[PDB]
Amino acid sequence: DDVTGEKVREAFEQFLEDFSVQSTDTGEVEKVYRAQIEFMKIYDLNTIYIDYQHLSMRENGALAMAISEQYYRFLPFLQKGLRRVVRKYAPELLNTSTERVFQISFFNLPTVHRIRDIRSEKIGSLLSISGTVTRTSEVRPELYKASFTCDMCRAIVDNVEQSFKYTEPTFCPNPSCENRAFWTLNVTRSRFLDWQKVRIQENANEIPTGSMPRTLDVILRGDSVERAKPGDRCKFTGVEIVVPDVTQLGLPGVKPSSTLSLGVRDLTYKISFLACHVISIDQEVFLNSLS
Amino acid sequence: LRIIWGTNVSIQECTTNFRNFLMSFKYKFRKILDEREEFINNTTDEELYYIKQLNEMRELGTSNLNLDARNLLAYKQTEDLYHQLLNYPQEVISIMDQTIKDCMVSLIVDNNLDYDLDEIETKFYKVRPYNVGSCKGMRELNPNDIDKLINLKGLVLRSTPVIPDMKVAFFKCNVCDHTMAVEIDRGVIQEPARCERIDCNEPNSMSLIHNRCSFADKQVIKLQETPDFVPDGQTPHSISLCVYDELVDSCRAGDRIEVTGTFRSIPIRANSRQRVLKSLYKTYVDVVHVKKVSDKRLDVDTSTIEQELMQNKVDHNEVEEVRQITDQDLAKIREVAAREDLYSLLARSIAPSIYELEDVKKGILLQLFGGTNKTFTKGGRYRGDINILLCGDPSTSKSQILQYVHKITPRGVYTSGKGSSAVGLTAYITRDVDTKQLVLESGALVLSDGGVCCIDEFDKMSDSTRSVLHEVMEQQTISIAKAGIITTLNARSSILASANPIGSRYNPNLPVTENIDLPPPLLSRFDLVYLVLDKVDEKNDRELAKHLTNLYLEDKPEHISQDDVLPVEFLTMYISYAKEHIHPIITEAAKTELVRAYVGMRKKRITATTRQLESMIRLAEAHAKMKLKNVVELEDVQEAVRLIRSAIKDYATDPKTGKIDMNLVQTG
Amino acid sequence: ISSKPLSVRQIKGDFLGQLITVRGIITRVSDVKPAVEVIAYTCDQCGYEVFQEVNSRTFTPLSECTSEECSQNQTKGQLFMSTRASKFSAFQECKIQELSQQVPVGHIPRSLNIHVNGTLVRSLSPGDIVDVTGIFLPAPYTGFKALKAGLLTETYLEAQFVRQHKKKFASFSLTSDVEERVMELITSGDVYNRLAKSIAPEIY
Ligand SMILES: Nc1ncnc2c1ncn2[C@@H]1O[C@H](COP(=O)(O)OP(=O)(O)O)[C@@H](O)[C@H]1O
Ligand code: BEF
Ligand SMILES: [Mg+2]
Ligand SMILES: [Zn+2]
Ligand SMILES: [Zn+2]
Ligand SMILES: [Zn+2]
Repeated sequence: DDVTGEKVREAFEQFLEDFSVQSTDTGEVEKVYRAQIEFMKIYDLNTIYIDYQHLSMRENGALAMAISEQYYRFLPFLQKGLRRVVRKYAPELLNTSTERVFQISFFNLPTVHRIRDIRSEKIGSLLSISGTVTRTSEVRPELYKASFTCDMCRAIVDNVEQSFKYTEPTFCPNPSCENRAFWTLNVTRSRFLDWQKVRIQENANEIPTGSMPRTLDVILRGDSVERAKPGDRCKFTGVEIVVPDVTQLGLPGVKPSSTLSLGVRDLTYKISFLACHVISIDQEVFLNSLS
Repeated sequence: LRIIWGTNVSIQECTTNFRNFLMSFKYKFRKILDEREEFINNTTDEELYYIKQLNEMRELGTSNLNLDARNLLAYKQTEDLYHQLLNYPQEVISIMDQTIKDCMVSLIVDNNLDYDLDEIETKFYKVRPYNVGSCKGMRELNPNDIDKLINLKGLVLRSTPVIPDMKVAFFKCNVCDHTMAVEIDRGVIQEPARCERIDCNEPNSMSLIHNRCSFADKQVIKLQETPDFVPDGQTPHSISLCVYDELVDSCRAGDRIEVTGTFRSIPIRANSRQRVLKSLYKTYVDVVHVKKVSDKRLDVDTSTIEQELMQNKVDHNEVEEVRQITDQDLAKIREVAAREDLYSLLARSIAPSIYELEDVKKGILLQLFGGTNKTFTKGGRYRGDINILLCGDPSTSKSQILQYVHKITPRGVYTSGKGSSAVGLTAYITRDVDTKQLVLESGALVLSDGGVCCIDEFDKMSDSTRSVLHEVMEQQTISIAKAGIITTLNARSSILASANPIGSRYNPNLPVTENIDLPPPLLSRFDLVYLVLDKVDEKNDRELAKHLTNLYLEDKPEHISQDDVLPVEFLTMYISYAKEHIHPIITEAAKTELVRAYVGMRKKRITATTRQLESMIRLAEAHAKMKLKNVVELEDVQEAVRLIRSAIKDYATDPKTGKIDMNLVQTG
Repeated sequence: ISSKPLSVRQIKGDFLGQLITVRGIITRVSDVKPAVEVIAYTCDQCGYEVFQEVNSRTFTPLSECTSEECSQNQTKGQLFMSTRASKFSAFQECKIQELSQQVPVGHIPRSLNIHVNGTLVRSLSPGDIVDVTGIFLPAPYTGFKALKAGLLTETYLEAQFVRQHKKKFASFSLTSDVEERVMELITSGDVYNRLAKSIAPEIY
C-alpha cells in the first residue's frame, strides 16, 4: 500500500467537508461545495465541479500541487473519498435507481498549454489544451465494469471492473476452479461507459512559422461526450495519457523493450489526452442568456 | 592503463587533460592556430576563456556548455582529447560532463559563495560539442564510421510530433500491490517474474502500467543533405535526425541548420515477421548540437518566432536561436549609420559582383529590411514584406541577383517556373517510409515563411500555378481547403521574381504592360516592377567588359570594385539588428507626402491602385529602418516615390501612350 | 574462361560458383549501407562476448547467453548487442544491364544483380560501361511461394574487380606512362587540328 495516497485522499475528504468561503455580499458564508452536492443531487447529476482555486487556496496549494502533478494515481483515491463524503452527507443519490459513476471535472486551471506545447514530462498531470475540433467519432460503449462467466465451474460473476487492459477474475464463485479459461461477458449484467475519440487540430494563431498544424486525439467519457462541434474552437481539461502505437517501429532510435523464452514486448506509445471538461471557445433562451 | 575495453580512452588521463584544458585555455592560442596573430587582441585573449564562461554559466543557471572542438585542438596538451572525442563521443562526452561538474563545484567552493551547494548539486550538466571537422558529406560514411561524432548541415524538411520514450517502467503485482522500478539498459527494461521483495512468488504476478512509467521526449527530424561537394550524378539525399531532451521543437521546418551528432546504425524488423531483423542495418544520426545562426546569412526574424521564444524559455533549450550583438559591434553599427553615403554603401555591398544595377540593388536591400510589422490589436495585421519583380532583357544578371538573395536570406527557397506546381508550393500530403503513415509537409511558400522565396523564370510559370500566389502576396497567409486538410497557414514570405519580357527581348514598340504580360491583379500586387533594359552603350559596355575580364585575371579573385564594400558578416549584423530592434512609425509630413504622391500618380500603362499606396508606405518604412531611424520623414517618402518611378523607367515612358523612348532610357 | 567477358544472357546456371566477367551498362546503384557479417552480443553476467554469424538477408537475435558458463551454470546471462564490437561491411546492391550489342535480334536487355561488398564500394556509378568480374553465387528463392517448385535459387554476382571501359575525367593521374603517351601526342605537332579531325573521321 501507499501511505501518501491514502493521506492525500483523506486530506481531500476533509478539505471538501469543511470547505468555507464568504458568498458575495448575500448568502453569508456558504459552503458552496457541500450545498452544491445536494443541488446536483436534485437532478441526480454525475459531475462534481471542482474549481481549481478552491483546491489551491488550502494547504498553501500543496493539495493542488499533489493532485496536478500525480493525478493518475490519486484519482481512484479521490473517487473513494467522494463516495465516503456522499456516505456521510447526502447518501440519497448514491444508487443509480448500481452506483452512479460520479465525474470530477476540474476547471479554472492557471494556464492552457497548446498542442505544440505538449511535453513528455508532464504526462500523468492535469492541464488544459485549446484546439480546433476537426474529426469526432461515434458514441461507442466502453467497458468499465464487466460480468464474467467462468468456462470452468460455470456461473455469473459481476463487479469485475475493466482496467485499461483486459482483466478477468482469478477467483471463482466455486473456488475449486481457480481457472480462467473462457471467462465470458454478458450484455445484461456488464457495465459500460460512454466513449468518444475526438481529433483536434492546432489553432491557426498558434501555428509555428513554417510548420504544419500538429493534431491530437482526445478521449471523451461520461456526460462530456457529444459536446464538441467540428470546426468549433474548444478547450479540453484532463490528463495526458499514452496509448499503444504500432506504427513507430521502423523509426530511427532505440526502442523500449522487456525481457522475461524470449519474453519480449515491443514497447511504443503515442501521446493522447483524456478530457473531463470541454467548453466551446426561442428568443427567450437568448434573452435569458443575455445579461 | 585501466582503459575502457575497445577504446583508447583512459578515465584518469582524459579527466586530467580536460581539467587542464578548462583551467588553462587562452583564446590567443586559438588565434595563433587560426593564423589570427595580426588580429590578436590580448585585451580579451589573456583572460581565462572557459573559466569565465563557466562563471557566467553558473550565474545564469544554464545547464548546457557549448564546447568548441577546435578549442580542444588548439591547446597542445589536450590535442589527443580531440581525436578521443571524435572517435568515442559517448564515453568521452560522459567524462566531460563529470569533469564539468567537478570543476564547477571547485570554482564555486574556491570563491566561497554563501548559497547552499546542494541546491545546485542536483542538476545534469551536459556538454554539447560542435564544429568537429569538415562536413565530409554523408554518402561517404563507411560502416567503419559508426558511433563517431560527425558534422552535417542541410535543410529541415519536416519534423515529427514529440514521441514519448520510456526509460523507467512501473510494474505492479496486482494481488500484493507492490510497485516496481526497473531502469533501461541498451533499450530493454527487464520483466521480473517474481516480485522484487519476498511477499509472493508467482509466474505472471505483475502487470505493466504504462501511465505510471517515466517517459522522455524524442522527436524525429528529417534533414535533406546540402554538402559542399557532391559526387557526379548524385541527387540530394535525406537523413533522419533524432533529437532528445531540450532540443525538442528547437528546429522548425525550412531552417538551414548545421547539426552535429553521433552516427548510428540500427537493425530493422521485417514486416509482420515477429522479431526477425534484416541484415542490412538502417543508419540514422543522433543530435547533440544545432547551429541555427550563421554569419553567412541574415538572422532568423524575431517577429515570426516571437511566440515560440517563450516556449523555448520554458524548455530552456539553450539553442542560440538569434545571434547576439557585441557592444563594440553596435558602436560600429552606429558609426556606419552615421556615414553620409550609407544608402549607396549598403546597396553596393549587396551582390558586390554585380555591376551598375544600383536601382535594382537598392530595391533588393529595401526588401531585405522590410516595413514595420504593425499588429492591429483589435484584429487583423499588416506585414512589412515587400515583393519585387524583375522583368528584363536576357543576360542582365537578374538570376545572379536572385541567387545572392537566396544565399543571404535566412529561410529562402529557389524555384524556377515549370519546376513548380500549385500543390508543389503551399502544402501537400505524403507518406513516410519509416512510419508508413500519411503526414503533411511544407511547400516552397511555407518553407519560405519569414524569408524571401526567389521565384525564377516567372513568365514561363503557368497561369494556374500563379493563382495561389495572390493569397500569400496580399495578406501574407495561405488558407488551403483540400482533401483531409482544412486550415490557415501564415506564409509571411516576400516574393522575389525574375521574368523575361514576352518575346524574350523588350519590344520598344509595345507598351510596358504588353511586354511584361501579367494580369493586372497579379501585376498590381508587386511593390516594385523593375524594367531592366540592356541597351548598347559603348562606355557602359566597355566598363562591364573590363570588370568581367578583370574577374578572370587570377584563380580565386578578390572582387574588382573601385569603391569599398561592407563585409557580408557586418552587413548581416546590421540588417538583423535593424529588423529586430527598430520598428519605425509614420509622421504627418510623410503622410501628406504619401497622399500627394498617390494622388498625382493616379492621373495603356498600369493604373496605380491602393496597393501602390501600401507599397509606398512599406518602402518608406524600410528606408526609415535602413538609416536606423525610429520615425520616417518626408524625404524618405520622396525617395520611395523616386525608386518607384525609376524602377519602371517612368521618365522615359511616354505619358499617355505607354511606349518607352529608347534615347532617354539610358542608365549609368 | 574468366578472361572472356560474358553478356547477361550467357550467364546460365552452368556458371554458378565460378569466377566470371560480365560486360554491360550499370543502371542502378544503391547507397552504401552497413551489412552485418558477424553480430557481437555482450553478456555482462558472465563477462563473455558471444558472436553470432549472419549469412542471409535476415537473422534472429538471442535471449540466453549460449557461452559455456550461462548454458552450464544456473546463471542465465542476458546478452545485448554491441554495434561497435560487431562486424560490418560496406555493401551496395548494384544492377548491371545488357548492352545494345549483346541483345539478340528482337529481344530487350535483361539485368543481373551485383552485390558490391567491402572496400570495393563506390567503384560503380549509374551509366558506367564496365566489365565487372565476380563470383556467380546462388541465393535462396525470394519470390512468391506458390511459384516455387523445388529448391529454386535466385542468383547474384559478388563483385571482385571492376574495369571501366571509359575512364572518368576526374580520375586522371599523370603517371609516367600516361606522361609518355601524352608527350608523344604533343610531339606529333598541331594537336588542336589533329584532335579536331580525329573525332568522327568518316565525316568529311
Ligand atoms: N550588369 C551585370 N553585372 C554583372 N554580371 C553581369 C551583368 N550582366 C550580365 N552579367 C553576367 O552575365 C550572365 C547573365 O546573368 P544571368 O542572371 O544568368 O542572366 P539572366 O538575367 O538572363 O537570368 C552572368 O554570368 C552574369 O554574371
Ligand atoms: F536570359 Be535571362 F535568364 F532573363
Ligand atoms: Mg535567368
Ligand atoms: Zn472458475
Ligand atoms: Zn506480488
Ligand atoms: Zn553469459
